[PDB]
Amino acid sequence: KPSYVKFEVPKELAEKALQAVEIARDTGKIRKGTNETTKAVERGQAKLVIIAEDVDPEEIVAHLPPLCEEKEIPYIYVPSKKELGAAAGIEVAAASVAIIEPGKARDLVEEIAMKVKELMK
Amino acid sequence: KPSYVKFEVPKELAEKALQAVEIARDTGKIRKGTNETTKAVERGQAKLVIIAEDVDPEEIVAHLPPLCEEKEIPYIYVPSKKELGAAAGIEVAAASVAIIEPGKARDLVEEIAMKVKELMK
Amino acid sequence: FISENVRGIYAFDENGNLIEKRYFTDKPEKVLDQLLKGEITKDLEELLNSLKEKGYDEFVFEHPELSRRAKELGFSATTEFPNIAGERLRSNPEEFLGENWFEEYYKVGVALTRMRIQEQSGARDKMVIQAIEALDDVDKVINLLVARLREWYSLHFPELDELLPKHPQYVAFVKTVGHRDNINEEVLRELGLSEEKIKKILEAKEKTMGAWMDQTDIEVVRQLAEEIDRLYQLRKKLEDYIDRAMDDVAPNLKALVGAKLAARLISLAGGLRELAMMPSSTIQVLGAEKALFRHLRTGAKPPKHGVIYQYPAINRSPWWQRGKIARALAGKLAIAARVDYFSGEYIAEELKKELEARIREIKEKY
Amino acid sequence: AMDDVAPNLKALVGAKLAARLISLAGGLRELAMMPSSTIQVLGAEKALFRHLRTGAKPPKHGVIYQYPAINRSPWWQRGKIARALAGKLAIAARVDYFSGEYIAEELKKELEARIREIKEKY
Amino acid sequence: MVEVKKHKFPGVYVVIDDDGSEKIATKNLVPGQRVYGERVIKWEGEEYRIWNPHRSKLGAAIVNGLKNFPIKPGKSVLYLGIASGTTASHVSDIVGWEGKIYGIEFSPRVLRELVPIVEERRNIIPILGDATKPEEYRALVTKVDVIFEDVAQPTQAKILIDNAKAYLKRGGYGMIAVKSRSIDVTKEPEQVFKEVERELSEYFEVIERLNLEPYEKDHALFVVRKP
RNA sequence: UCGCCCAUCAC
RNA sequence: UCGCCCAUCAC
Repeated sequence: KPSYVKFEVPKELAEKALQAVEIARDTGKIRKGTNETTKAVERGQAKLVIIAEDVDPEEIVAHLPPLCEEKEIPYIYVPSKKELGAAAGIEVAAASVAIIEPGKARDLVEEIAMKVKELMK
Repeated sequence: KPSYVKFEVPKELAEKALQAVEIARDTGKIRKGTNETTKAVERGQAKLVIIAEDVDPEEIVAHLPPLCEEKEIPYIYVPSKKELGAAAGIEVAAASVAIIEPGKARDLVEEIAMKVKELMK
Repeated sequence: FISENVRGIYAFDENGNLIEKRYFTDKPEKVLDQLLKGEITKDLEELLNSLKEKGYDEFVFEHPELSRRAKELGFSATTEFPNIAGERLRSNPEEFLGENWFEEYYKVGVALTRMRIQEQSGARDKMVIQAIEALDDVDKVINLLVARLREWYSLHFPELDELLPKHPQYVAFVKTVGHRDNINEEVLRELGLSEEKIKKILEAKEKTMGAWMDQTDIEVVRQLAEEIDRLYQLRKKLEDYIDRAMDDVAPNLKALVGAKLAARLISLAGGLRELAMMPSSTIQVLGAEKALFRHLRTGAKPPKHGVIYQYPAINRSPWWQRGKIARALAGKLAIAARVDYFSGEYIAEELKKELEARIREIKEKY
Repeated sequence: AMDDVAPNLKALVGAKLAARLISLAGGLRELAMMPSSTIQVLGAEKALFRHLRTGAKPPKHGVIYQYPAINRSPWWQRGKIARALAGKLAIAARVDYFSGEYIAEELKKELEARIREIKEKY
Repeated sequence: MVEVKKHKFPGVYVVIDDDGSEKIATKNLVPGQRVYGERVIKWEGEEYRIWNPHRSKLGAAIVNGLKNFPIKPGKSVLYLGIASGTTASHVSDIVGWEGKIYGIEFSPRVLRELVPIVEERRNIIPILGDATKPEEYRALVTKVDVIFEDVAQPTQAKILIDNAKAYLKRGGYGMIAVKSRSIDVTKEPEQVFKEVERELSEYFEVIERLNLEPYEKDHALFVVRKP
């Protein structure tokens, strides 16, 4: 079990973060892969970031949790890098995905941010 | 003036050792350059070794004097690597030259060895 | 004048009496290899400076190159191997180390022979993890074969099972005894049992209710005990491997690119946290300096590479390859910097293999 | 700046490869004594054995194959680079052992000129 | 049917058997353990192990007729050219717990295999370093009664002589396996053997010289004494 | 039951 | 094309 999944994720909200990627894909502004995640996670106003649960080495995404604590942004995760690539719409994998504008996903990002902030507390 | 020298000399012995290279080359057996000198030095077979005074960096030949104590063979120096290369017949320079068989020059190499054993003392 | 051996460092005068002696402040093989191959160590350094405080100005050592380093350290140093300090220590070692002296010579000689070869893993902690899983699996199969050894030898001496509870002591007993009439006070006292435990066993051998295994049968149960003592020796080789393997620990960036580029990327990100927080598509252009500056201020040509330019396949290759290698290298570096900051665990031979493979792919492509 | 000290082999071939090559020679003394032709083949294992004992072709490289401009590289240049690497490696060992001064970025610049010339020739 | 007997040399044994010819043997320093897959005999309170002469020249030389053998019970000896130590196992048996054995090797990996075997054979010390350079092990060796050389490198006359400057006592012995073809391949072996005799007789006295024919070819054994 | 060589291809 | 030391498996 990797060191970056610092809270236990329930049978809810994970599929809503997957759905938030699916519907931001043609309607928002979005980046995919961990280095493009990293620059849109530093720069401008990101709204949400998503990670896979099977990233190996774990070290490549282990930077994203402390980087979200310095800058007041929420994070969440989903069960597979190959499914996260397919959610972004690429036939390879993705270790992480970042939302710059939610498009359709704005009410989903508001529900996720409200529920995760009181979970980790 | 380099670090690796062990005794002082005038042009005496040194001009006679350069003269010995100029007749061992085509009456006997010889090698030229420091890695071929070092092969004939490490496996003992060099009966006399000649090194330059102007090697730059100086460190590439700095093993030849102590390694000639370790195997028990005479060694001598000469004032310029380009002129030692030209004495060895080649058109570049040489940091050192090795005599395997003196050819006609036996009394001359035996004088050099006998007079260098006055200085390695 | 000065000489060294297995346990210490000794100074004797030009008539032949001891002035001072030291012992090593690190494990003897680790210090003696340096002094044997010809380089200076702090314990010999503190002795030769004690002789300089005591007013000795000229020095005579054993090794020609330790003598060469001693004159480069600022001393009137020379070499003479037959000198009294070494000649006494090697002629009469029983005067200095006592009538057991060869046992300490032995203990460090075999350790130096274990040390005069290099040790460099790509996965040292993962190898230690498999050695730790092997240590529980070995103890678990020793327990299994000991349960069979107890039950089978109880056919021939059933009184033994309650009487020897300690498992390796039961194994070594069956290994060396085999048949029950080879039991004697001497072999039990060599196996190190107490006079109390030897007041039993022999009492039971004269009255046992066990059956008869032949000489041809009971050697099979002896061979079962001998292969369990092989397994107990492997158990120690696993424990002793880990006791060495925990010295080979290192950072990844030092192996993947080395200090000239690693310390530059750290300094151009301002620190190693900051380098680990950076993307590949900025690590590519760290230390592009005037090229990054004017790509911003005047909207100029995007920098193809920064301080990575002197990498082993960029400043020395065709333009076709120079652009492709720069971002692939910056990808693998963005992984390596995050490993060295967030976990510090070593994987860099695989990060090297992937950058061999991607540059071989750039070769089959271009 | 007058308090600085740095080893040459540690910068020319990288610390882990330098530290390995020093032991296939028996010591840093031997790496500072031996010829480039022998330093080229150190730790080639059973390829050196069959070149001596069975009379096979000489090995083009030993442990210097792990050098970061030989390991990934195409065949046309791997042998040419291995010979010049063994010469420049023998120099760096002689500087670290006899002199204790630092020139390793010059020694790199010269091998980098020879690698550029190998591309310009082949 | 087999019988174990003493040889004409202290600590050395012989077996005769079902063909009845003599084979050379030793009384095992650590009974029960094997080294190379040897032929063995368990005996009345004892165990004996055989040295096959086709496995090391020093066995073949003792079969041929080598008479001035100096390695004996309780002596101190230094040996160069040991590798994994089949030779060293039989001198470990002959010298016993009373003596002292050093073994030096220059080939780095082949010495590794002896490292666990000396945890039983604790009268041997294995040492990694160039046999031509005594100074490279100077802290972990002592003065000895005997030196033996069977690395038999091109340097082997300097290997024997310089180790016999450093470590051999006054009145002490030397042995060398002269590999003629590796000292000089350009001349008849009797010229190589004559220079080895005339260099060694400017430091030692020579006591015996043996060509290994008709068992093997062009290799010789010399044995010597320091005054 | 096991081994070698020419031409061409690749790192 | 050859030498020696040495493990392991076998007759």
